[PDB]
Amino acid sequence: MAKELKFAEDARAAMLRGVDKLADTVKVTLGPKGRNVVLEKSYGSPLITNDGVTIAKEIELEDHFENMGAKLVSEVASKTNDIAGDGTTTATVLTQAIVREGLKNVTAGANPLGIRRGIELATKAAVEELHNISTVVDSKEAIAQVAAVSSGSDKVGHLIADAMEKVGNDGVITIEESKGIETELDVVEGMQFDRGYLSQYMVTDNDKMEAVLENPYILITDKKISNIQDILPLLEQILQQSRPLLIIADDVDGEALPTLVLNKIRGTFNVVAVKAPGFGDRRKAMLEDIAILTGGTVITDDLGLELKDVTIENLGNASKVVVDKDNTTIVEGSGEKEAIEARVQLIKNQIAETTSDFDREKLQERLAKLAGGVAVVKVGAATETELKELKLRIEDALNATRAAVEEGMVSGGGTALVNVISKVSAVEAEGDVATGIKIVVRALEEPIRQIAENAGYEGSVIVDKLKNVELGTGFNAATGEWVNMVEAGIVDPTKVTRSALQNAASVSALLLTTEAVVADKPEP
Amino acid sequence: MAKELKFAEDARAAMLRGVDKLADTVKVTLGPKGRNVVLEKSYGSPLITNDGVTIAKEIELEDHFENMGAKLVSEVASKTNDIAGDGTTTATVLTQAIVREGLKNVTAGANPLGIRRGIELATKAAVEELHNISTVVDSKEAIAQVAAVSSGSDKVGHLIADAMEKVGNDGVITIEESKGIETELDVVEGMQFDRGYLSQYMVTDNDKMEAVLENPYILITDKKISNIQDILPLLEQILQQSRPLLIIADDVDGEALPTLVLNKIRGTFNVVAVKAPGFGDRRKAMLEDIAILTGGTVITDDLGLELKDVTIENLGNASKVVVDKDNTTIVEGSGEKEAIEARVQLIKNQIAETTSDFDREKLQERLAKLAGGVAVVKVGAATETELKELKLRIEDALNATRAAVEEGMVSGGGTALVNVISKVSAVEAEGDVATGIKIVVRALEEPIRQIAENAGYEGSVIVDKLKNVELGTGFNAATGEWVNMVEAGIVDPTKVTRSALQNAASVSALLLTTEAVVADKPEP
Amino acid sequence: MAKELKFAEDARAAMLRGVDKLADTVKVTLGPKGRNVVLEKSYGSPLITNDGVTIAKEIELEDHFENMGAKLVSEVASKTNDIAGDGTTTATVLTQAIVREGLKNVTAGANPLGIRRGIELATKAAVEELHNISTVVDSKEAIAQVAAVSSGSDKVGHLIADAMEKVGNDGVITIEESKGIETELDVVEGMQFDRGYLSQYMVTDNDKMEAVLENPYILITDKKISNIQDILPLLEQILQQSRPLLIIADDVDGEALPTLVLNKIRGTFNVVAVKAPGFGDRRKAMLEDIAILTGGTVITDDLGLELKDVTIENLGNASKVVVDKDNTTIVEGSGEKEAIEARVQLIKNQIAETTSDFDREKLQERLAKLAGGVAVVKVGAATETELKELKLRIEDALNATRAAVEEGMVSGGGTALVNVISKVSAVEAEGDVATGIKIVVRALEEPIRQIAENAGYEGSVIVDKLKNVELGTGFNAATGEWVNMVEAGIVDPTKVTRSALQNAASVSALLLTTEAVVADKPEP
Repeated sequence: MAKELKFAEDARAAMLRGVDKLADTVKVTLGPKGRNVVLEKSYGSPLITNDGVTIAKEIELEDHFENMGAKLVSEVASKTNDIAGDGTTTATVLTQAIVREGLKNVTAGANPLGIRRGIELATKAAVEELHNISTVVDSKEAIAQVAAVSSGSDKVGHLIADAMEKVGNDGVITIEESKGIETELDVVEGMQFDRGYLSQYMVTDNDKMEAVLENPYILITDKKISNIQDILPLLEQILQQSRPLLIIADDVDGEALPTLVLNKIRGTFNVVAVKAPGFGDRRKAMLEDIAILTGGTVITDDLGLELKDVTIENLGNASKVVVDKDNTTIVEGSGEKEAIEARVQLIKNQIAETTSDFDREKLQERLAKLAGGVAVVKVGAATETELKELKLRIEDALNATRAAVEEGMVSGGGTALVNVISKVSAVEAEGDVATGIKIVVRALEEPIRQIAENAGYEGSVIVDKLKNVELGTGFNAATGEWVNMVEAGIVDPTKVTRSALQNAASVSALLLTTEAVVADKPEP
Repeated sequence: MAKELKFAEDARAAMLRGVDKLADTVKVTLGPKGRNVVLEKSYGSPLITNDGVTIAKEIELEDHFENMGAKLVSEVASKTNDIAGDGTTTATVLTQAIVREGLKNVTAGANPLGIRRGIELATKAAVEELHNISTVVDSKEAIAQVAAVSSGSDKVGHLIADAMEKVGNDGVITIEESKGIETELDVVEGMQFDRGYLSQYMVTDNDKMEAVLENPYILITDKKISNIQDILPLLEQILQQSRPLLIIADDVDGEALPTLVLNKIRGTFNVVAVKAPGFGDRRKAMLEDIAILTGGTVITDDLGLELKDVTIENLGNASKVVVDKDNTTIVEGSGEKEAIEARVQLIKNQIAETTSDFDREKLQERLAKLAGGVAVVKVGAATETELKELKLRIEDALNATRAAVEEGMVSGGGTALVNVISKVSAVEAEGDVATGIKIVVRALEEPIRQIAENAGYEGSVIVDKLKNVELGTGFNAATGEWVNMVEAGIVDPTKVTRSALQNAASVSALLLTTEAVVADKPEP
Repeated sequence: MAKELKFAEDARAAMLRGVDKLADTVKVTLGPKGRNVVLEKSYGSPLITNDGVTIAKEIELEDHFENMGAKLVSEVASKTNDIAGDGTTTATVLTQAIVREGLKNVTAGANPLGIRRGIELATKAAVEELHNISTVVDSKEAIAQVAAVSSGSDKVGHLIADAMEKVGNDGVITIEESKGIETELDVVEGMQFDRGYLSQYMVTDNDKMEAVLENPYILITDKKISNIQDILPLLEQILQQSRPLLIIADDVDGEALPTLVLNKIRGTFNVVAVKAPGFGDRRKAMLEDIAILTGGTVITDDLGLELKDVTIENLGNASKVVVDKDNTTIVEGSGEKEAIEARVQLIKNQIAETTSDFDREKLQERLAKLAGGVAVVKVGAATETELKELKLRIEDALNATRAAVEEGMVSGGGTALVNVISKVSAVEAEGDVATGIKIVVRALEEPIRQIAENAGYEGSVIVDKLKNVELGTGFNAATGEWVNMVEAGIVDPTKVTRSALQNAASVSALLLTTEAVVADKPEP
């Protein structure tokens, strides 16, 4: 339909207006003393919240180009909200500041390519400095402490520590609702592999986006399922059994996939299909591993098994299966322990025999995935409200604990961002590169200044005082006192800050170089 | 509907406005330092890209005459984007420049026929000069290097070199996804002939526009298939076998073609029908060759075989068949090797016996197609993302390698275009012919000047300096340094540049002679 | 619905505005150096062409009166485009000039009836002069030369010459596509009669408007077919045979005609019904002749044959049947040669015996149709594109050859039109008759002046110089040199020019006498 071709600064002017609208709507919630924002709802009472990501999601502007800006910044925050729950806001603030100042500089010449180069150099230096100064969190006590912060109650610290120790750093930890009143930790045989659902229609938990199956049947095959006729007898058998079905195949497409989607939507079948992990000869390796764990059989042409000949017996079984957008987790497979042990010993022998470091690494991955098991946290509480609150509290606690385990811990409240200003200013450059360096140097003060302003303190005073205090001492927005953030517990994961900075810098660089904007004309 | 007939100059003014809008949207992406353009999408996040052809495709203007200009220039770029991926942009820039300056000159008299004559003469001289100065690429090492540039990784160079040698210059090379982690080259018995699909509805790969069939049945016949009843028993047999079907007939039309199209759309039948290559007595020659290669039988009235009497046995078989818009490729035919060898020997005897150079050439074409085989590149990589990236990287690398093989290699970055300015200026003409010669001379500087401007350098300075430096030395837009393009690897295929220039000149000549524009009046 | 009655001059003013719009859109393509015009299309790329008839067909104006003038002039061009392909444009230019100058003269008095009388007298004198000065084309060598001009390649000249000698001047010549690479001429037994199809729905070749049947069944009967039930058994028999059916009857109407039209549209039956040539006892004469030539039997009440009793055996057969809007052609009838010879001898005896010159002429027509046969030109070429181009080239070459054979050859490029100016000016008249004579004298210069202007030369200078040069020497628009058009090959058929002049004069006379225009009021 009719386009609204626009070039030069006016396109960028509209881009900036949209980004400014979104930033003014979002940034007011930044910091512990953030203020609350009211969002409209079609039905029921309106929702009042200070959660940044929800507000950013709800934003949609009438002006097409401002809508472009809003959607762009929202997609930036999308890459970051996955870890923790605060990295989806700092990125927006940094993007707004960088875009505004860069546009102002570009208006007066200042070849945009030099600005982008300087921004990239400053961001790289800042990331290097952040990885330089950090409290490495690797001790068991520190890991338990981080599991005991955020919400983390107190027991979650020890629970996460023990589960982590039992399954390792990369071991799978699962959270369940115990029917009792006590929260318990269990380690069972399970499999998680990086294969999400083929479609969102078969998601069981819309809020968690995850697909949850309880005591499901598991279909294991290396073949491609493009025809629904190949599985109709098995579908009828499972419908007779009235149990959920998990499908692990090379690919499910064609007419079978829409048919299964329609059946799931209508509730006829509680079926989930995911792609088979691994490729080539490797795929059959952990296909056989899954078959051993679940007690099922891999349906492959090598064994002479056909899809139409698959019965209930050949299907794998497990207590619970969780499928997210990218990974599928199996809990308490029904296969024999001795067979799993024999497979583990075979993989160990292969590792001791293989000479390729790549093949050894793949076999080690299979061995660790098979032998580490799955940590199960059966949360128990007196009331369903208490159980749900504890579940939510444990979820983000585990996420933050893992994030701290991988990268580390740094000063919270944006203090880390200012602490790296000196190193960025130390970067040597000339011309537009130096201009972009100064741009980033100025913009890096935005989070702390905004947090100070939201609490009513003067931002500039806070920035100036922070630039002249000892490293590790920042500003406590809650109390207005200058204390040790590490001692005061105002700590943020290194990964969150660095990811927000990287995303904001990259997207600001992309936007600053935009020259022509193509958008649909509003319909009269 | 109602028309809005418009004549004289302001019609050309509207055409120029449309072309200017399209060029201002496209040309900003020209060159290595091209800037990004944002395109709106109906669903999902907007796409940001610097790919010229996609942006040109997405452009649609509300003004009918400006829409006319946009569609014209887009159809021009259509004839050029087939080879490489950059010739679809320079053509637009040259077209805009020529049209603008020619319109300005025509406004002051300057009989347009003389302008068209001068433009054609200048373009012919420029093409001759481009064919004159060129680094001929025929050595195996140079071919491997050209296959090792663009993306070309490094292994693709040797892989393309070896397949290029094994199948010859015109030999068919195919790219496949190996299930393993290594990319391998294979030469098998195959057949590619210039016969595309009869319709776009049975296209299996929409992105590649190609029709892909895996282990399909092949129907070989010289008869015309206008009735679906003639093939219903065979259709039912193949549906029972649930395999793809390839139809090679003189012509499939009437009611059978829409029926097959509907069946393919509904997914009932994976059938593709193409015309039989060759005509007269010749057609049966490669028909029999295809039957021998695939193990099938040609259904012809000479042999007493009827379409309704065709069984599964008489059908040809192959591992894979690829059908593009214009050609159909057969991979790993199931016919006997000895029969193919006997056919090859028969064709060789015919060649040694035939006295007509035309008939000898046709027999040589058949012999080369039968004996050269098909090069199969089974791409292997660790991940599907890696496999797809490698596949895409190999595709354009092969295309550019072939383009360099046929024509040659010249200086990239538009340096070749400036290098031929002197020869064009040396062409003698008078009056409007000389005016058109000057028009082309002035316009030939547009690509390099635009590239310099996109990188922030002054275009006029770069043009003037380039006109006075030694041949083979140009401007590196990436670094801003005057180096050897051949040594620095800034090289472009001769075919791309010459095709872009020819298309731009022809279309500009057609547009400059326009006198009256008939357009659909907008509905109030 | 509602009318918008308008009288007096503004009605004529709108007539003139519409005619001027159409003329300004068309005339720019006149002459060898014509400029191109852009036409909109609903789907696909817009079509750019300089073909006048297509552009005139595509024009449709919003103003009801201007659409009035456009439709009128288009219907004028309709009567002229049949012969050659250029007479559809000169007529429009002449009409525009005459209408404009006549309207201006009528505005100042000048009783329109006198203007019409003067226009008719001038046109009659011009036609007489054109028939006076002309190069009569009757020699075989000249006929071959004219067959060797236009496109005419070179072989088409001799081919058309030999076919024309073999079949005579009025003999039927047919063009076919040979499966080989060589074009061949064949003379076979055939039949063409002035009876077109009963409706356009059974037209097989939409582009050529002709109905083409290959090896069809021929129904020959003198009865009137108004009931579809009379032919249902034969229809079922032919459907079993799956062959085309040709129906030759007195008249096909009632319910049978819509039923056959629906069957042909649905593709159930490839049936074409045409009226029987001749009337009274004469109709049965060439009905029996067709039966003899095709081997069929005439279904008539005299023989006691009923329509429901017609079998496949009684149907005539031929290799090919071509049915245009006005004539039906039969190729290679299956009847016995001896029976045809006996019929020919009977007709010759009747001719030698008949005493009525009218009856003798009719019998001679039958004899010539039976004995002259049909020339078949089997065009052969290497590629289908070459075959189609050669077919199109032969078509117009044959048309122009016939046109020159009947009338003759005169100077092309409008030189003949100026060459007759003196004779028209020599016509004596007074008052408005003399005014119309001057009108035609002035308007006759329009084509040459327009052609000169399109090539950039001053029209008035060309006209003045042409009026003072020797007869037979005109202006070559391609080169701008005054050469002998006959020697230079710039020759146009006499029939085309005279027909264009007659049509333009007649329609201009009709329009100049208009006083009231009733038009449909635009819907608000």
